[PDB]
Amino acid sequence: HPWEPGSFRVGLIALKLGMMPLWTKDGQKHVVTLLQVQDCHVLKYTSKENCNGKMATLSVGGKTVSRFRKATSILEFYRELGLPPKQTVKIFNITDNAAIKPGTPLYAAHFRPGQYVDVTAKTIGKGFQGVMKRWGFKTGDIGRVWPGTKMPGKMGNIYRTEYGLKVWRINTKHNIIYVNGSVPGHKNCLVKVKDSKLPAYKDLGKNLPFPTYFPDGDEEELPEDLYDENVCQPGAPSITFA
Amino acid sequence: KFDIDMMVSLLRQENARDICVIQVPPEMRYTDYFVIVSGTSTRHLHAMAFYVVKMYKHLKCKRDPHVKIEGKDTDDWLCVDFGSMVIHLMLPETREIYELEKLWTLRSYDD
Amino acid sequence: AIQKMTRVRVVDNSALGNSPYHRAPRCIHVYKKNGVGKVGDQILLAIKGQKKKALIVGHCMPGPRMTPRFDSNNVVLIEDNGNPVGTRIKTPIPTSLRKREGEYSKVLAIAQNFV
Amino acid sequence: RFLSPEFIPRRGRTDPLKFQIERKDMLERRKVLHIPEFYVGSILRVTTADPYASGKISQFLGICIQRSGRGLGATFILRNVIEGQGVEICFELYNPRVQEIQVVKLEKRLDDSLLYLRDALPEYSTFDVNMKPVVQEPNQKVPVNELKVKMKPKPWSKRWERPNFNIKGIRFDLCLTEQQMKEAQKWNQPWLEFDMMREYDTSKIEAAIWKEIEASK
Amino acid sequence: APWSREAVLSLYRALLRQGRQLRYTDRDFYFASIRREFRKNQKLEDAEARERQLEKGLVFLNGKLGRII
RNA sequence: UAUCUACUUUAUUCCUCCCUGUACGAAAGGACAAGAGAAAUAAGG
Ligand SMILES: [Mg+2]
Ligand SMILES: [Mg+2]
Repeated sequence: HPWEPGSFRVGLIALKLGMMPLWTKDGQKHVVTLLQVQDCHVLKYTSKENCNGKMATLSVGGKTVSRFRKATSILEFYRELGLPPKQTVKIFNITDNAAIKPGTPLYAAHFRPGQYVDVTAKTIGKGFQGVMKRWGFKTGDIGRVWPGTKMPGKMGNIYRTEYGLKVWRINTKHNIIYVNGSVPGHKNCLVKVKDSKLPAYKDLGKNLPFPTYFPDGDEEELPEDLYDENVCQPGAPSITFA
Repeated sequence: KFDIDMMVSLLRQENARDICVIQVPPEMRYTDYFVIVSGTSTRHLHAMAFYVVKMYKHLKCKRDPHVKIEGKDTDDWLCVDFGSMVIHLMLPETREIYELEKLWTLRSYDD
Repeated sequence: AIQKMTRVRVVDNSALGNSPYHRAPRCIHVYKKNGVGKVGDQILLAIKGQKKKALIVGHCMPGPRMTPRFDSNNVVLIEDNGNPVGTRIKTPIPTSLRKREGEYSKVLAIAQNFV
Repeated sequence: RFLSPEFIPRRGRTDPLKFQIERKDMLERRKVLHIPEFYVGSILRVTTADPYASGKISQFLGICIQRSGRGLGATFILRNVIEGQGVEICFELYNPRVQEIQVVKLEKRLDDSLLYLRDALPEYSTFDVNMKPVVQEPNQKVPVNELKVKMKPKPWSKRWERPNFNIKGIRFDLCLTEQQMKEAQKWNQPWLEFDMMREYDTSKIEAAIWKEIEASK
Repeated sequence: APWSREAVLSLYRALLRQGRQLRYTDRDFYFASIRREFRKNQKLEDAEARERQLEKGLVFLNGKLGRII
């Protein structure tokens, strides 16, 4: 289907490769995480009626992992589906208009430069930490400690989402996404990359390929690497502010 | 456009009391044109400041940044910087004590 | 970072700076919410029993990359109305004064050099 | 062969593909701009566009006193004193507002990092701004300039006397007592030179990187 | 006591010949500023300072540190 | 030297600028809102 105003599409699951700088045409650094898409695929579509949620859902998984190390219900699942098993399966809330058949590859060019994006991953676990590192500090008549009191305990190793991150550059060959700033998680961690929910960015799905990007469509194929307009590409002449 | 010719138009059209500009060479990477202009009083310098930012703002150059008048509260000095040029509205006594016309011609050859 | 109590190397042709004195000029207040001043902030300054506003021109802790880093806390005096006390500034001044919001155009007419 | 330090990764459990990508961009910049061989003693002059002037450029000259940073974001900080004032700038080698990096005087000092020049005499840190690039011959090793500098009095930036720094370009004999020397030999760590699990061998790394260099040609 | 005799008045008249080639500014305040650079300075000075001020007169003539327009 | 109870991952603000030196006033005066900025704090990385 074509894009309708108010529809949601699929996200991705990507490795966090690491960071590198990226200079814009105004001569400002932007630290950029690389996110490689490794063997991302759609695993199961559940409509809203069977979900009993508000919206339909796509289950999508990334990074092929050994068949010798999974529960047999999972191996039956992937056997019937016809795929090697992915490490993580994340679930996307999605409208009926975007529903790719289960078993289809998702690529890096599902996103395009200029698009803003939200990324969720487990934060780097710091193990048991005390109050000064965890919360950053250090009644009588109340004879008890309130719930949600800030005390020592296990820091990190929790899901956190960085909201509204600009996509600067995508590399179609190696399937890298180059996203602004910092993403939760260590290197080589799997992140869930969806389009941003921020209400300043809720209508710019006009130019994005709506079900997903299909190289199989063979229509006006993409270069090595899409750049955002403001990115100083490597190989461009050295920029002058005249 | 808003060139130094247009600045001469704005200041002689205002009848600025005293004019002296220096073409700053491109190495000394501050500006190109360094305008030194005096007036009658604080009302005069103030009003001709709001006049020249009025004419630059109203004139052209939307993509170019809006320009803030510096030193609105001080009496003797006033200064406004553009892309190519920077104007200094001051008093000729203030000019006598800060001797800017010597400096931007004698970069290491003065006191 | 030029906080309270920091010794300050005044770079001016001013009477207050180049006058000899038994106390080094040191900061008293920094005009930000946190008390940490960077290149292009105003501070109060104690020179010869006289508090005086001042403008930070380069410090010793590193900033962003392509900007310079000095081996002293160079500071230019200024008056309350905003025009500087000085007449010449000998030590080089970073061009990073140009972008910041505040009184900088007055000082950049005075510099011998620019770094 | 000279392979510039920014291509050699620090060891770590990151993925080699990320350095494949970085090296690809680094060589694509090295097409446009010529990045020369230079060490941590050499005198450089760098022309940069200014974000504050309208397309005017500038030149800074000094000593490269550190070559820190790996990958595309790698820097070098050069020092000079002018107007009786010490200045240093961290230059990013691949920031596209640099136009040329000319090597005035290619020379290697005794150390790998000359940060002690902040505490030397200012004559060891001053240079001519308009100094002429000295001509080197094409087929020769580099002149290793040794110059044990003279130090200003004791409250230094860091305790350069300590043997964790391994500073060679000091005339310590002029500016330190024998008692404080023997005190500084307390923090020796003599074993540290002899363990074989701390030694990061960049040899096969160099091989794959030189095939990255040749394959980009 | 200056660098020579003829050089001082030569640079003087040369600055005036640029003084008529001046284009944008108030040329009489310019000429009066040439006076105040030359009248109150070049009267009763030591023979060393004569050299330095005629050298800043040289540089002010050449205008490689900027030129008055 | 912790036995018991309780508990141990529930975005604001300042300044600048613009709109605008318009609205409103009749002169003095002089907006909002929304926008761009730069800061700072807190929260999360
Ligand atoms: Mg109770
Ligand atoms: Mg220290």
